[PDB]
Amino acid sequence: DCERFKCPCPTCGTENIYDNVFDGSGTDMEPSLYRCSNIDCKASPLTFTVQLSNKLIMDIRRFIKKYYDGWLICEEPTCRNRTRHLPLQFSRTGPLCPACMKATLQPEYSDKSLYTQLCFYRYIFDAECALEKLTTDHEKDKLKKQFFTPKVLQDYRKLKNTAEQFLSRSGYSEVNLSKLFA
Amino acid sequence: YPHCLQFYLQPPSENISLIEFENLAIDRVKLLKSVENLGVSYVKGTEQYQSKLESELRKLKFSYRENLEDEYEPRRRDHISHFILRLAYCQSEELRRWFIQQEMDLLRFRFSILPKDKIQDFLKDSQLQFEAISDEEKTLREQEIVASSPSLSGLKLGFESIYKIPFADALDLFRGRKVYLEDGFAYVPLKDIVAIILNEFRAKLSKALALTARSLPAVQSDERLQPLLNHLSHSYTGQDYSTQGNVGKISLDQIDLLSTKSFPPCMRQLHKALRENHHLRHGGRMQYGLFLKGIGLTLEQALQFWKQEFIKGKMDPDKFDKGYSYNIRHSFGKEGKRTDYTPFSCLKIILSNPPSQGDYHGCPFRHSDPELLKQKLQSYKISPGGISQILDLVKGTHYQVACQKYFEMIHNVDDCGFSLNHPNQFFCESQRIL
Amino acid sequence: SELVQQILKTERVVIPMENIQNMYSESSQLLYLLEHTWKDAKFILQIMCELNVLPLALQITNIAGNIMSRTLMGGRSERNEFLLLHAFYENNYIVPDKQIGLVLDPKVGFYDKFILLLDFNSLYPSIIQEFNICFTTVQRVIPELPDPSLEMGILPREIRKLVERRKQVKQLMKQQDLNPDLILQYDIRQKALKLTANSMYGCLGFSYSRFYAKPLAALVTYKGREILMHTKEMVQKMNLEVIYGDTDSIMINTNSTNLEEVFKLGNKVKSEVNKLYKLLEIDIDGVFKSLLLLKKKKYAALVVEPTSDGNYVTKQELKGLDIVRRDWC
Ligand code: SF4
Ligand SMILES: [Zn+2]
Ligand SMILES: [Zn+2]
Repeated sequence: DCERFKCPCPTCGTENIYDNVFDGSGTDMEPSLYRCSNIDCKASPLTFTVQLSNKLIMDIRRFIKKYYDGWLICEEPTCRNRTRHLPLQFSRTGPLCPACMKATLQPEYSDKSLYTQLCFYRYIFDAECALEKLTTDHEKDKLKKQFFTPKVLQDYRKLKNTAEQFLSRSGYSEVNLSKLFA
Repeated sequence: YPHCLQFYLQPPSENISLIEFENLAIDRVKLLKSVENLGVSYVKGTEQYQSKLESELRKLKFSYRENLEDEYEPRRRDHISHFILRLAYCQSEELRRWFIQQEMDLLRFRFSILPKDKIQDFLKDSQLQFEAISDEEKTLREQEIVASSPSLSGLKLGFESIYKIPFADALDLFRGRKVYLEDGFAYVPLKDIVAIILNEFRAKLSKALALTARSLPAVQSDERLQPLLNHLSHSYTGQDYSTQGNVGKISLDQIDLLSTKSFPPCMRQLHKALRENHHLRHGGRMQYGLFLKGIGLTLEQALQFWKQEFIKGKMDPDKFDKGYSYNIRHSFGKEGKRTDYTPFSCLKIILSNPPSQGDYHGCPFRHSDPELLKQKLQSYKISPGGISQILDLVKGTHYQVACQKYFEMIHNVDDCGFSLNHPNQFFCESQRIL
Repeated sequence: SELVQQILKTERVVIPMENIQNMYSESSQLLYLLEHTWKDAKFILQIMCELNVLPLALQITNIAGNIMSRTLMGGRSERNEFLLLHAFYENNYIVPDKQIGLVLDPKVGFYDKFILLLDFNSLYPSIIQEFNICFTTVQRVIPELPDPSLEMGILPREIRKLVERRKQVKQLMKQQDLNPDLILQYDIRQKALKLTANSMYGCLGFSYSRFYAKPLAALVTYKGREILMHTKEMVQKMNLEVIYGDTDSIMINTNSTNLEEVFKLGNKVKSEVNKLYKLLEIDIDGVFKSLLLLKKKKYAALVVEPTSDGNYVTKQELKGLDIVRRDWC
C-alpha cells in the first residue's frame, strides 16, 4: 500500500516503474536499471546513475515535506473534518474534533507510512540481499557470470547508500535503551 | 561452549535497530516454546532431549566457541533477547510463572555442558563461595562423604570438583542430614550445586521481575513496541510457513479419498459434517474455506465444489451467485489481508472463536468434551492405550502434541519430524510421506 | 431537556429569542409561556417527588456529618472529610487542614446468544477492607502491604461499620406487612449507604483533598488491576469469553440459548470470585438478547429483563448513536 517509484527516461521520453530488483520472470530475470522498458528504444538507463540520484533526493524531499506538515483528520466515519490547528482537550486515544465532540482525531500520513516508504526505497537498490537469498545454484552463477561487474554493483551501492543514510540519519530505527529501563 | 552462560543483570543501555529488536523477540520466543515442547515430549536425560535442543539452540545463534569480552555475537543476542522479553510477561502470575519455569529449565540444560574447569572458574566469577575442593580431600574424606549422605553410591564417586560452602546458604543440604560437615563448610556433589544455583536464580529473578511490572507506564506512551506491549501469545505462529500459494495441485474428486488419510481431526470431522449436512453457519465455513487454500485450488473449481455441496443440499441455484459464492470468491481479493488472505493456525482455532451447539468448527481436542471424544477418536480404529496417553496430555491442556501423537500413531512412524503448529503444514507433511 | 420525557415522560415546548417579540405581540402564546413555566416548576418538583432527593440527601447528611446546605451544592470532599474527622478525632490524632484503570481492548463484533452484565458494585471499599490498609499502617516513603497479622486499625473499621449497616438494612428488609413508609425508608437508606460507599475512595484521588497520600492510590490501583486480571483468566478457564472490562464493570459473553442454566453460570462465577476473597461481592445484574459493540459508553442493545414466569420484557437501547451532520437526505 505504499507508492511505487516512477522514473523519467532521459532519452526515449517514456516513463518507468521500479518495483523489485529483478525485472520479472525467473531464469530470464534481469537487473532493473539495465534497459529502458519501451521495447524499441535501446538506451540503457543505468549509465545515468547520477541523474537517477537526483530524482531520488528530489523525490524524498517531498515525502518528509508532508509529514512535518502532517494533516489532521477525523475518525467518526460521518464527520470527516480536515484541519491542522491542533486543539487542546484530550482523552484516551488523544485529542477531540471541535465539531464532532464525541470522537478522536487521527494523523493522515501516519509515521508508519513514512518509515515504510523509506524501507521500500532502500529495498530495490540493495540487490546484494535479494541476490544472496536466491536458491538455485546455476541461475545465480550464470547471471553473475553474465552482468554483475564491480561497476554495476558499485552504482547500485551508491544510490542505495544515499537512501539508507538519508533515513537512518535520524528518525526511527533507534530505541534509546538508556531511557527504556530506568 | 560459549561465555554466554551468565546470570542476567544490568540492562545493556545501547541503542539499536528496530528490525533487530523484533527479530530477537521472535527468535527468543521460538526458543522458549520449543524448549517447553521438546521437554514435555521426552524425559530430561534422554539423548534425544539433548541432540534436538543442542541442534536448534545452536541453529538460532546462541552457542559457539571462544571470542572477545562481551561484544561477541551470540552472547549479545542472548542478552538483549532476555532483557527484552522481560517486558513481555509482567501481567500475570501464570505468565510470569511460565516464563520463569522455562528460563529456569533452559539455563539448567545450556549450563549442564560446560567443561569442569570452566564450570568452577565461572562460578568463581559469579559470586564468592563458589569455590572447589582439592581432590586430595576426596581420598582424605571418602568415608565422610559416602557414609554421610545417601546421595552417592559405594566408593566409585567420580572425579567431581567438589565444593566448599558456607552453611548459611546450605539451607536444605544439611538440615535433611544429606552431607558431611566441616564447621558448616559442608562438601556436596555437583548435583546440589546446580540445584542451589537454580534456586537462588529463581529467587533473584522473580525479585527483579516484579519490579518492571511495577514500572510499566513508559511503554504506554509508545506504540512501536505494541506487539510485545501485550501481544505475543496470540494468533501469529513462529511465521507463515503454510501461507498463501505453496506447493500443491489436485483435482476435486480425489479430495474425499485423501480425506480418510490426510485431514487433521478438526478438518476431517468438519468435512464429514458438511458431507452430511450440506449447510453451515455464518462463521463456520470461514475456517474450512480458507483451509482449502492450503492445497490451493482454483476459485471456480472450488466454487464448483461448493456448488455441488450446496444445491444438492437444496440451496437456491440463484442465491448462490449473490450470496455465499460471492464472499467465497472475494476471499482472494483486496481486503482480507492477514484477516482472510491467510489460512488459520491452531492458535487461532483454539485461543478464540468459541464453537456453539451442534457445530463443528473448532479444535476437537479442546472443545470436544472428554469421554464423548474418547469414543469419538476411538471410532478412528485406535488402540485405547494411545487414546488414554493422549487424553492425559489433553487434560494437560497442551494439545498440539496430542494432535502430534495421534498422527504418529495413525501412520506408525516413530518420529514427528517437526513440532507442528499449523494444520496446513500437517497436510503438506501428510502428503510428503504420501 | 432529554429528562423531560425519560423519567418525567412529557413534552418541553421551548421558545428562542426571535419569537419573544412575536409573544410580545401575543396574549395566547405569552400566557402559554407563563403556564409553561408553571408546568416547568411542576415537573421540576415531580423530579424530587419520584427520585426522592430530599429524604435521600437528608439521611445521607445525617450519616455524613456536614452541612446539608453545602451538600446539595455538590461535593465529594465534604461528605468524606467531615465524616472521617468524626472518628479520627475520637482517636486523638491531628490531621492536616485546608489550603490553596485498565481497558481490555473491547473485541468489537456482533453477539447473538444471550449476554450477561457483571457489576463490581462496591469494589474499592471491598478491596480496602480485604487488605486492611490505613494511613498508620504503611511505611510510606515502591510501597507494599504489611502482614495482615496485625489487628485491623482505623479506616477499614469505619468502612466495616458502613458495610455491616448495609447488612442490617438487608436483614430487616426481608420483613412483611410493613407500612410503605418504613419500606421506602429502608430501601432509600440502603441506596444512600451504597452511595457513600462508592464515594469512599474518591476522598483520596482528589489531589486537592487533605488525605491525598498518593502512594495509597497507586497501591489501590495496582491491587484492583491485578484483581480484574485474575478475574479474567479465571473465567477464561471456564470455557467462556470476556469481551469488555472496566474498573467497575464486566460485560461478558454467555454463549447459550437457554434461560435458566444462565443463572446457574452466574451463581457459579459468583462463588468463583468469592474463592479468591469473601468480602468481595459481585452482582448478576442484567441479561441481553443480542448486542452490538462500538465502544464503551456507545453501543446498541436489547435490554431483556426476565419478567415473572420466566418470561421477559425486551426493549431497545441506543446508547449514543447520534447523527451530527444535519446534511443527509
Ligand atoms: S493441531 Fe490444532 S488445528 Fe490441527 S487438528 Fe489439532 S487442534 Fe486442530
Ligand atoms: Zn528510453
Ligand atoms: Zn467533528
